[PDB]
Amino acid sequence: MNIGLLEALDQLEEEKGISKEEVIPILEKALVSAYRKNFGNSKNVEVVIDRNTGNIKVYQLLEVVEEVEDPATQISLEEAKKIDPLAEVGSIVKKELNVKNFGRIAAQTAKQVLIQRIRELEKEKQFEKYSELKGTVTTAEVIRVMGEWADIRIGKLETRLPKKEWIPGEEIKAGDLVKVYIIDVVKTTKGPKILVSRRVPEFVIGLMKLEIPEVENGIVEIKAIAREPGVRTKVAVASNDPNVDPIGACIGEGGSRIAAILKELKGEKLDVLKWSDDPKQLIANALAPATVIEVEILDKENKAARVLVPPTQLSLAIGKGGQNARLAAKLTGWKIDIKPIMNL
Repeated sequence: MNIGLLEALDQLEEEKGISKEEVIPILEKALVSAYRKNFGNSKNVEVVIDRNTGNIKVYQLLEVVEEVEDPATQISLEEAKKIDPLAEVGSIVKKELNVKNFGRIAAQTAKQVLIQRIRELEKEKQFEKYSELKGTVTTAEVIRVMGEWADIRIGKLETRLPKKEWIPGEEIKAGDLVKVYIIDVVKTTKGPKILVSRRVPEFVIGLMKLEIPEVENGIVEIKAIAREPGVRTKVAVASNDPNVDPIGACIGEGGSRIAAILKELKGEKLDVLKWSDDPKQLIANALAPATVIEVEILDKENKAARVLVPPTQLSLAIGKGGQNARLAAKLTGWKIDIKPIMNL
């Protein structure tokens, strides 16, 4: 490809919106560089791309002085006045330098520049797309794992998934494909950077949207959630469609859906329960497998209640380290106290 510089420039400013006035200058300076690292490094040269033809012009600069110390950089006022405009000591004087064999080189450095300009446009294009992924869950590939973070890959982009943000207790190794939640996408003065987490509660929601269509749809709504990453998540759902059972849509065909969810959560426990406008029933739904007999709303004001359960389900209702009641408490917003019936 000969010069053909104007060629691409016009095609680019129309194919990718990149202004040629932003490129010519960057290119002109790179050409001086190319001419130097290619031809001699003796002459102080300047390069100008003709805006009507794109033909590259190359001028040798010279200081018009009163001496002859360095012919290569200086010129008397008689050698100057002549060949060039009406100079004066301490002025500009550009001798054009007809010189072939540069056409080749110039083309290459032009290619480079155009590509670097494109990569920049592309970078601004990454931020556009990937911001649309904000608030969703997407699979990512773990490139490497270092102490406090793992470098993961999402599409053409790459970010860190800090260890502080992954499931407390989990292991992640290079080559792994882990799902992450996009908190936000930010424009960093070094490419767009996607903020991700597998610990945040929206992660569980994100997973549900994937494995469960009606949740992506809206046919099954997630009314409430409470998550203690690594240990347990309780999530309350409802169907905006009385034809679909919220729970059934979540458990899935032979339980393949919570199965996929649970696996992704490693050891984390997940409780899927029906939401209810009736606090007493909500609470009862939140105490998971324990069977509640009655909820005693001893404060319809400060949202506090007493729950009575069968003796043999007292510790089950409460849970290891009391995680069941605590999580049901966070999910409902009510303070709950569990008690065995008939026996103090």
